[PDB]
Amino acid sequence: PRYELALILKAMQRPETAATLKRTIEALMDRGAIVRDLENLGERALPYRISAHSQQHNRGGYFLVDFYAPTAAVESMVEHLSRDIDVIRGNIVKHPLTQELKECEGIVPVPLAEKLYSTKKR
Amino acid sequence: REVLQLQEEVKNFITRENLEARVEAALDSRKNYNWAITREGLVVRPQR
Amino acid sequence: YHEDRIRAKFYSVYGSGQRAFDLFNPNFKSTCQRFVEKYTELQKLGETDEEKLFVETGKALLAEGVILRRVG
Amino acid sequence: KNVLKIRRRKMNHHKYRKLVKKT
Amino acid sequence: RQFSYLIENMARDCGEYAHTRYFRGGMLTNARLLFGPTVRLPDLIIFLHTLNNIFEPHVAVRDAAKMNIPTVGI
Amino acid sequence: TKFSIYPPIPGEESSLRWAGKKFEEIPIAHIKASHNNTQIQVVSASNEPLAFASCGTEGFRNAKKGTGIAAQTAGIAAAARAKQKGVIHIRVVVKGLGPGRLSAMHGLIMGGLEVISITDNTPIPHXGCRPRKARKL
Amino acid sequence: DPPPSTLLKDYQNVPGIEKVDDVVKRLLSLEMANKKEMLKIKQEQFMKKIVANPEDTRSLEARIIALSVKIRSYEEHLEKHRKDKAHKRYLLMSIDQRKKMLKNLRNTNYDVFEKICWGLGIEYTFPP
Amino acid sequence: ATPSLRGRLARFGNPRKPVLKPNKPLILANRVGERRREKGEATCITEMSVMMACWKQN
Amino acid sequence: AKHLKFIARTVMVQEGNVESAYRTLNRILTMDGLIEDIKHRRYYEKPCRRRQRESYERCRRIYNMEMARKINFLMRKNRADPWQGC
Amino acid sequence: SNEDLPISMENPYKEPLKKCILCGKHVDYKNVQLLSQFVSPFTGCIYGRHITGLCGKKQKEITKAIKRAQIMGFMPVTYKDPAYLKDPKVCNIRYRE
RNA sequence: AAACUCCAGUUGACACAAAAUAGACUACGAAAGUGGCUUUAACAUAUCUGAACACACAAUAGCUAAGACCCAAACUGGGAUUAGAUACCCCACUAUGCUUAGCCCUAAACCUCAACAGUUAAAUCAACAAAACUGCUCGCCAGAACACUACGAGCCACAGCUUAAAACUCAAAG
Ligand code: FES
Ligand SMILES: [K+]
Ligand SMILES: [K+]
Ligand SMILES: [Mg+2]
Ligand SMILES: [Mg+2]
Ligand SMILES: [Mg+2]
Ligand SMILES: [Mg+2]
Ligand SMILES: [Mg+2]
Ligand SMILES: [Mg+2]
Ligand SMILES: [Mg+2]
Ligand SMILES: [Mg+2]
Ligand SMILES: [Mg+2]
Ligand SMILES: [Mg+2]
Ligand SMILES: [Mg+2]
Ligand SMILES: [Mg+2]
Ligand SMILES: [Mg+2]
Ligand SMILES: [Mg+2]
Ligand SMILES: [Mg+2]
Ligand SMILES: [Mg+2]
Repeated sequence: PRYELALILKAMQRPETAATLKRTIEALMDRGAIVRDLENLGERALPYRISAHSQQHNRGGYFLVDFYAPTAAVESMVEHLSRDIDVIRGNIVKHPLTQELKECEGIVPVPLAEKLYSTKKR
Repeated sequence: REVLQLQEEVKNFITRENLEARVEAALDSRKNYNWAITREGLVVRPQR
Repeated sequence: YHEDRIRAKFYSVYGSGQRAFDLFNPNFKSTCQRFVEKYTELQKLGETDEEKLFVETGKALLAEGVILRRVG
Repeated sequence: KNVLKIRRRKMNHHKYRKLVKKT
Repeated sequence: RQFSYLIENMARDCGEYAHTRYFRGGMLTNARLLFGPTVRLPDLIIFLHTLNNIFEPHVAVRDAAKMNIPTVGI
Repeated sequence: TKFSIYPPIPGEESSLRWAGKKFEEIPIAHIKASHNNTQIQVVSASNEPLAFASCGTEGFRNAKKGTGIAAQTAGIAAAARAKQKGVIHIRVVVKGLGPGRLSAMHGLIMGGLEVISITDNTPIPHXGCRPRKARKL
Repeated sequence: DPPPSTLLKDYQNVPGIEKVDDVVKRLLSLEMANKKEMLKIKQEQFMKKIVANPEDTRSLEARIIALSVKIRSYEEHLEKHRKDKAHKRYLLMSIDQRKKMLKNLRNTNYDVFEKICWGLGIEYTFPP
Repeated sequence: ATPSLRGRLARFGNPRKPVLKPNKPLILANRVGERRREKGEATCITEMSVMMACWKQN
Repeated sequence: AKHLKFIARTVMVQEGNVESAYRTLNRILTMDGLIEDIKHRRYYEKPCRRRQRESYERCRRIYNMEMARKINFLMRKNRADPWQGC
Repeated sequence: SNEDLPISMENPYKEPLKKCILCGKHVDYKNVQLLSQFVSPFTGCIYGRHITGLCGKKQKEITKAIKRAQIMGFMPVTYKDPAYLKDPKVCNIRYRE
């Protein structure tokens, strides 16, 4: 089914970032994934210092890969991303747009619970 | 209707032929998912 | 009552009338009551659309000199 | 409720485990 | 207590009796001790308000029934 | 400008200066307020030790270290040694809820140092090591 | 199991899906779906083969077929997850519920009961 | 808003396990608690320590 | 350890008013639950004892919040006696 | 008979059900700006529904999104990102009084 | 007091341990249980009832084998207290809590309130507790103590578990 790879990349120059992005997309395709879109969220300071592959990273390039892969591909891709030294953090989730929000009428008021205790005179 | 919609989207899907071109286009572009909500329930998109 | 549907719509569109309700007078008619009466009179004419009938009711009151300031 | 019924059983069981250990 | 003055006047005007004050325990069921052995109890009790000041039935409603006195009540 | 309780962000540009020094350059006074002792170390903004004083180093022994007056005495001692090395403004970082949590800062002020900010850094595990068993008192 | 290229049960009968792009076909195939989608096709195949009316799912026969597909899925899960006690309970309960269904079917309709046993390869054993 | 009491207590209708186990019935009393005296604290500790400190010096 | 220092639980002193700053900081930690959490973390509270306390603290909130709602509802009637003498 | 007798209707004056500010809006873990609005500026603690004012469904969604964003390298844990300190206040909590 | 000073504070690197806030929510599961994040698989039954033993599960403790070491900690040692202190307080450190593979099958395993269906009418109803009842079915109980015992039998259990009496004694126990 449809997935989303939130790939935080190392702070590199454009040629190395392009090579890393292509390499990662090629790995997805090799595992049977139909890559749909690639989004650049920009390079920003990490929320906290992340130590990956014996390197301390304070900045990273946030990218998103929208793709369709078979369920078995996910585990294999996770293993590939772990071995890539240019990837700071990589997570695969079920694509959020596939999940449909149920229509909400609004907040229904709940009345005070009654008849909790008998009406005997204490 | 869903098959028809899907048949149109697949035209824009990344392929090995266009992979390099799509990677360069992504590097140039910027996508923002951040927006704020007011007390009135109105979305305040970012101004940047 | 059947007219409560009219009163609810009127109160939503225009709000509480500027004229203050005098509950001491048994025959006191409010702006909303006047609207209900005109609305009912136009229902006897044979208008079948509430929205059209509601619009026509307001126009008749405006012609009679009633002040109808909508919430907007 | 008080625990007087439990207390009788508590002493019986303790003495039993002590007797079994000894013998 | 908003109508204690009104009710006490109405009773005096029609030549009857009013009890708008705190109802002491035993006014009806222990009257012969409180008032005297030859005291005559009311023949009718009209409750203009049947609830006391804690929103519970006025004690005299129960006591009137004990003494077999008919009661009118709003 | 309205006073901002929020500290100036190191990256952004701020106009707030203390003796011509930015918030990121003010020396730090690390206070460890334990249940039985208070330890104060004044370090520079580059982590160079400048002064150290505890209730133990001021001559209080056993239960007398776990008192406000003992922590206040340590604060004054640390300020004196820090003021000799050129410290005026300090960023206080207190750790722990001991008896000398507030008294230690009063001592630092009584010693001639100016506190520009107070940070609480008491360690709170988010789930961590299981603490010692409850006491039967 | 059904081939992975098999189209999903929902999209198998939409007109013109035989002529869509190959990418669209595999996106709508079993390969790109979860395990539950393949189970639906399994049930469909059994319903058509054994049941007189595939559309009727409330018959005692359709319920047996549906339960047998579930039973097989639990056995496959338990093969990978041997110490999953929750699923082991679900399998044994499901087996006991199919035995009760089969007993009722044997008592009511023997001719159809025999066809269920043949198609689903179920051997009816009498309780101890 | 007051937290809900629907399904919180162990009752015949309630199928789930009890969320709450009040040791007293959850019923408002006709009284409130009495005013509590403040815990006494030693005063003028700082001023005493300045005078005593000077005594040591002099 | 990993996060940037001097951002969390940091309060700036206004006009050298350290007392007001400490009271503010202490109020922020109390409202968030850090002060009360630290005190409970000194000794390990066993699961059964933690469940018994949460149940107690929850029943106390419900009762205290309902008593307060009645006090504010009846405070209107603290007026002077209008029918004095009746 | 008589036409003035009350008739049976659903309350016409009944007001519409209230809605939380986030009702009908997708909550995303990538939308860190929105998520930051529901955490404490000083400690980063997630605010309860009594403070945030969200409905039970949206309170759960916000919580799960924060926890996800915080561990995936999108959101800080121990404090609120200073960049989002000037966003609209939507939480009923006062720290200075 | 002992202990520690190969100690303590700042900073950096840094788990086979445990999972603040959310949670004032009351959800999931047959129960036991389940509250960090992601993904995969996945939550029986179109009438109901239906096992101390058949079948499958079952907190914590414990057993067997192989690993892990932050912290906690039976036992043990030291310090203190005390008439004594085999405890309560302080310190140190084991088994054990963790993982893998097999056992063991117990709990105030109690929300001490069985499953399913239905009712709020009347005498509501000993007391207290969490108002009083109807239909139907299975399970269980008939003074206290002996007795979570003896014997027999079964069990990977061998200081064990399950089932479970009698004699003598009492006029109470509850
Ligand atoms: S009230 Fe609609 S989702 Fe919150
Ligand atoms: K956690
Ligand atoms: K219990
Ligand atoms: Mg005995
Ligand atoms: Mg009790
Ligand atoms: Mg010594
Ligand atoms: Mg909590
Ligand atoms: Mg059954
Ligand atoms: Mg039996
Ligand atoms: Mg077990
Ligand atoms: Mg073990
Ligand atoms: Mg230890
Ligand atoms: Mg060990
Ligand atoms: Mg339990
Ligand atoms: Mg029981
Ligand atoms: Mg049963
Ligand atoms: Mg036992
Ligand atoms: Mg035995
Ligand atoms: Mg034997």
